[PDB]
Amino acid sequence: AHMVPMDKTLKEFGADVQWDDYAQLFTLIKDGAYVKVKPGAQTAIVNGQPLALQVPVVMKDNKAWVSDTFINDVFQSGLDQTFQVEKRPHPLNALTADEIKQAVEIVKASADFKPNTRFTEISLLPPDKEAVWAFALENKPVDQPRKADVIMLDGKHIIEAVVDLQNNKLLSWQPIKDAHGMVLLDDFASVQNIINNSEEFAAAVKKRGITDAKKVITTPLTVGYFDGKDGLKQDARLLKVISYLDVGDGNYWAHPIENLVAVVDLEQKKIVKIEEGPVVPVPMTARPFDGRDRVAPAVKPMQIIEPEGKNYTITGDMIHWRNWDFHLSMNSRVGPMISTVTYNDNGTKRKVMYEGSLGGMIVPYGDPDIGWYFKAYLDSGDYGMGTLTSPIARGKDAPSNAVLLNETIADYTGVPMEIPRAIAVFERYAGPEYKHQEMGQPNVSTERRELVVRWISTVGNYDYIFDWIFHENGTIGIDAGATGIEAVKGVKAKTMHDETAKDDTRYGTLIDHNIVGTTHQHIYNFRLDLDVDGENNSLVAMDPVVKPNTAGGPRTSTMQVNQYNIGNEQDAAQKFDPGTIRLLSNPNKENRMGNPVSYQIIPYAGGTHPVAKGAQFAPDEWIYHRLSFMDKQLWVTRYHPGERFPEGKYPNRSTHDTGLGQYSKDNESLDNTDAVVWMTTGTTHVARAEEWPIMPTEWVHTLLKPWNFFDETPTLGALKKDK
Amino acid sequence: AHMVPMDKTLKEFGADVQWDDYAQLFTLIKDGAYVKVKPGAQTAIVNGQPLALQVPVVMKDNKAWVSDTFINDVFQSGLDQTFQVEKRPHPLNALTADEIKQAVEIVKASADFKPNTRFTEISLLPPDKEAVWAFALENKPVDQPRKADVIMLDGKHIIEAVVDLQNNKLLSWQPIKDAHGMVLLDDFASVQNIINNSEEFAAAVKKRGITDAKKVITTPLTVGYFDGKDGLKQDARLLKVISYLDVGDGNYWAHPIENLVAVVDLEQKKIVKIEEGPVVPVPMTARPFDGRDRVAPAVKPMQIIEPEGKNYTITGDMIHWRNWDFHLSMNSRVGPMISTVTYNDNGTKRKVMYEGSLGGMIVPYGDPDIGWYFKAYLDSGDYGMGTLTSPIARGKDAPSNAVLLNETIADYTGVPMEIPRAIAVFERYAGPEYKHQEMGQPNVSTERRELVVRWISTVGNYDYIFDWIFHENGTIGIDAGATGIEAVKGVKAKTMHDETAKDDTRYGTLIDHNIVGTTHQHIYNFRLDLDVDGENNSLVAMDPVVKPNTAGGPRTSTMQVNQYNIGNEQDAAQKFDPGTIRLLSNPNKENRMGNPVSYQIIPYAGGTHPVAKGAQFAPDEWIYHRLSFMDKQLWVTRYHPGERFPEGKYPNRSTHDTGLGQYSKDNESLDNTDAVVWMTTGTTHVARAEEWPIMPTEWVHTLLKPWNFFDETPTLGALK
Ligand SMILES: [Ca+2]
Ligand SMILES: [Ca+2]
Ligand SMILES: [Ca+2]
Ligand SMILES: [Ca+2]
Ligand SMILES: [Cu+2]
Ligand SMILES: [Cu+2]
Repeated sequence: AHMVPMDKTLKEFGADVQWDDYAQLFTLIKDGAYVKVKPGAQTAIVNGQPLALQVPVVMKDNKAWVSDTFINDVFQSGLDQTFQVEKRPHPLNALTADEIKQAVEIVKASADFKPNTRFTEISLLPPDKEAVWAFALENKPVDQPRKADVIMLDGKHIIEAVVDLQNNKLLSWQPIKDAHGMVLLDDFASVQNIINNSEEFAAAVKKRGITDAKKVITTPLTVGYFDGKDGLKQDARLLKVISYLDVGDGNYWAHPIENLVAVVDLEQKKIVKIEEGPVVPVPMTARPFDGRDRVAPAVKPMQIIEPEGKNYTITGDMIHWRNWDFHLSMNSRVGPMISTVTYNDNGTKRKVMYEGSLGGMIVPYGDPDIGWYFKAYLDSGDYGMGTLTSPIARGKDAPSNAVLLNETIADYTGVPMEIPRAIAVFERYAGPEYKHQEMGQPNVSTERRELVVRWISTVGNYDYIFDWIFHENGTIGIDAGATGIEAVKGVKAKTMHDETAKDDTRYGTLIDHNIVGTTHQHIYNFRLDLDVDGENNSLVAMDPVVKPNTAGGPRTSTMQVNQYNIGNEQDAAQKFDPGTIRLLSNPNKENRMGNPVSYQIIPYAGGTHPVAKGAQFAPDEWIYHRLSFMDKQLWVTRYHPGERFPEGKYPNRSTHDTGLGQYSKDNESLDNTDAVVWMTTGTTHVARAEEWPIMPTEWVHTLLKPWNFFDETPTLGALKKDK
Repeated sequence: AHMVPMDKTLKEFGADVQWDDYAQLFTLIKDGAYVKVKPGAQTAIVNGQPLALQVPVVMKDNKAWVSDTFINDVFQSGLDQTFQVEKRPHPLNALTADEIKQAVEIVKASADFKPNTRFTEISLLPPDKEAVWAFALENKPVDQPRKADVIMLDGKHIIEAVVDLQNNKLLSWQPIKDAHGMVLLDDFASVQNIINNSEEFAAAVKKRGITDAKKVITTPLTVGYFDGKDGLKQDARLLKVISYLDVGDGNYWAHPIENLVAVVDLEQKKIVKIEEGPVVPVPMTARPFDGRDRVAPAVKPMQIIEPEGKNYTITGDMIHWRNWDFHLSMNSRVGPMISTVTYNDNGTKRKVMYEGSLGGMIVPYGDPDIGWYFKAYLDSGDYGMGTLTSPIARGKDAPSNAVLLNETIADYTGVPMEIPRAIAVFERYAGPEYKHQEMGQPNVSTERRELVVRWISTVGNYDYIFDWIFHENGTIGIDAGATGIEAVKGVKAKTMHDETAKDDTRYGTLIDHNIVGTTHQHIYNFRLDLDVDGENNSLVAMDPVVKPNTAGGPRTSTMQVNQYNIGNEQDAAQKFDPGTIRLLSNPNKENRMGNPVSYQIIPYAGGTHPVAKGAQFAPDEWIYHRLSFMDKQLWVTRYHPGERFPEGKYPNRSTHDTGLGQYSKDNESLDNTDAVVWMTTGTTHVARAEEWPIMPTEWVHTLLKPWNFFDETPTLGALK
């Protein structure tokens, strides 16, 4: 019959609720809805529009009371225009929960299916590029059935199946010989149980001082490939296990049990080997990072509000914002995928990017000791960054004016998993777009607005933030932030004055008593299928050079440019000099001045940590051999549908380069053809006490800028006069 | 009794007025005050606190009326705690209007003061550093009279005088032999006037297609020093003049009169030579940048509000924000100066920076032609960037939650000039400060806030934005943005398919029909007197290196660090490799772990245009020779009171390097001494059509980060 307590309900729904005692007004904020309501009023204001309420908000014992329908009447009203319904479904839409369940039903109906099989990935198998661009630009329907890619792990084997969701049938079943599978979430539990039951393992720990071996936390690491020097069989499904002590401070990462490595056979569910080094006492001091021993400082409120709704519209997975149109989807391996990106140039939708996403990433360490030598995280390839998405903490992880999207992926058992607040979309003020204060004249200034698409992924101890930034003037930015807890080594020195300090700090800084933050790099690779105003592009180099003055006058030198085409994949794989210009041009289309329409590629646009010049490894290192993507900053390959991971499709225990090394090996011509740009960027992380116990976010920036793509400043506005 | 109209009055006072008809409420915003008032209410809210009103707000014909005392009662109530009164003045407070007038009076009383003398600079002559740190850190009064540095231009002669403001006396009068003075504001008008009154000039312009020479706009440029190869005499006060045609589009910069240079003698006020090249037709197409020909698309509103006031307090020129405390003052040559910067580490204020400011900057061009070969702007040095500050456009140039400060400097006649909205102070959200989402646990996230101090200066065609950014965790950022109108060359080519195209674009891109944006560099230099937890510091290098594994096991290599001290100024002057680490350390003080407290210096933290790897000049170039600061990214010198400018005190037609080249020439020891860091950073600007007719803002970033300065994450908070 009833009504419900307002603050309980709203808080539960996820709306921010402000009560203004003086104005006697409630301000309710949820994603795209900015609502104003006064107790007793018969109307409420939603994004500047009046909404008739059946039942006014009722005030009581300082308790406001609302109808049980309030949320639907207000929030689901139709006055919030942020989200729109798609009438013609986009060909790249991810698999829906229904489609995921269907695909699992089809493979499970297969004669070859075993009960123990896990799903490493379930993803759309997309139509050909040409059909997708015709849909996006000419509204030409794709007359191809929806197919899924089903990748499973059967013990230690990988099988690849293709299913037709239209016709409900298995189109292919194929075991992939040689390949090892990525780590699955149940492996985390599995490893922990194996250690739990191990007799031998308890013995070892007891010897390093741990009484209660039940307080020991494990973490699974992939083993890499050392050509047998690690003394491990290539055949088996193995994982290395590092351990920490739980001291109850909420941070087991601060209590390493150094020089103790267990090797586990996952098919056999047993510890195959226990590598032990010298006994180093476990750092026991409590180091919570959650504020339990701290006083939080008082900070006055700051709110970012959009009282009339947002400048963007989301129809299905498509986002419209000013001149940009793009499609946003989610993948369990690499997270977000940005597709069919166009820029509306005075009425003409011009192609910019067919598809862009994280390619892959690596975090390699530089310490040679037993618990470290093999340590290198391939976060997306080995662990599934999409799967480990971290829900955005409203107002902290994203500003108060963001809209948060839920996304659906399949878990490892083939059941659809909805990730709440998976992606954040928000507009932000970014200084003046342009300005010119002509002496004695009125000022000319316009504000700059940026549209940010933010996604966070947490792999173990470390948290990564990725921002895709759309600038109104045609620029596209891609930023990567890193925060979280450092991977530390237990050491005997307390201070730099101790006898073991110099040996203890050879591979990292002493950041706490008995704790060293081992030196390592963060290397990110982005796969960008740019189609600059069409598919057929060319790679052009423009090197600023000082040349002799040959024209007379007092000057001895001039500033000139060395311009040349880069014709094949081998010449296009290179180190990036930020003093130079690299363009992807369309040789077939020119701007008003007769210059080829282009985009400028900037893999290194800055960062807050020392930059990674290349891989910090000798060239005889296996990791170095297996992952060539790490050492060059710019790669341009010819478009081939299945070439998508810099590190290769199955990097677990790979023995050679099946990634970028392979894609550029055949050295195809890049002359006026469909090219794919790969940008590698990263840092060299040398630690300091300021990053302990938790690391302040550190950022790296990359950029794509229009270069003679337009005929003039793109943000000047519509032409009032002529044609 | 009688009222005034709210909107008129409030808008006149600079407050943003918002009426909400649904709530029947007015929201009034002005800098630090966020006010809410209902018509007919007996009280109002100022930054979350109630205030009793003498007279309520009255609603007329849907016209509100306020008492005559409303602003003062509301805005000056004391509930807005943003600005506090300074009872004991900081010793670096800039000269007041009164002090400026007193200083001019004292030099004017001298028999040596010639009647048409102009002032290039009138600035505080500060006490010793030691006295100034004792004030800030122990409230020890500086008992030294306020003194001013008075620099005058007598004809083409420079004179430096020092005045004692308390005793009202001239302490020194020093003619400066050989120095040339900077360009003054009246120089812009002389030049225009001289050109317009010249017969010969008009004749020359007629030649180039111009009938009415009244439509010619000039711009003054310094000529540099070519050891007589430009055919100009060193004694003389010369300026070169470039011309544009006014076609009434409000953009004379888009209409160059190429290959015509007039050399003007300012003492004699006469064209001393007209240099002409080939006739190139003037680009006539209208290219306004002001929107007169455009219609902008509709945008929904976005507002940033701080309803309870700001987290910072401004007491006199001192800013208190979270753990930071610093002093802010204005200089006519370099603009803002940030001083006595301390970090309150759990109740102990620790020294970070005695003083920081723009040192100097330069915009040199790469074309050898008649109208370009000598072209190089030393904006602060030759023109005075503080003097040319551009008032911030509220809500556009700075966000809507900023506080805008007015600043006073002397103009070139010795009269105080107040610059309205000279500086913006604003807090901004900058993503999560840190985060850790432990699998199966509650998330740990904190918001990052940045305090920005923004200043804008416009010199000729180009506009510069400088941001000094304070992070809660101890990091300091310095960002430099560039926007405005590019300096273009008129050419015959319309498109790249024209015969002249190849020759026309040898030195710059064709960005419009008959217009080439000449290649040039933007080079900024910052002077930072860091005092890392005390004055006696050392420069330490930490180079990440790959070394063979000698520990055994399967790895062939390891990641190690090559660490060494850099002991003298010649060794400290270097190119910056962003893959390396450079620290200013206090060898005398260590953190909890036994590491020397330090600050990491990063001259290149990124940018949106290609980087300047050094000067894009041969080393035999005169400009190269005169300005050493341009080619190295990091300089560390021993602290000396008068070493302030990278380009030298008097760079107009200097014959040698009197800046950083000179300061580091004596090669002093940098071992456990008071050091000064200088950071050079910049870009190489190659143009494109997207920057024409107006250039979207491009930015460069620099950073200073604590490195073992603290014992742990500085933003965790105080231990319970
Ligand atoms: Ca392409
Ligand atoms: Ca290939
Ligand atoms: Ca110093
Ligand atoms: Ca010196
Ligand atoms: Cu790291
Ligand atoms: Cu420029």
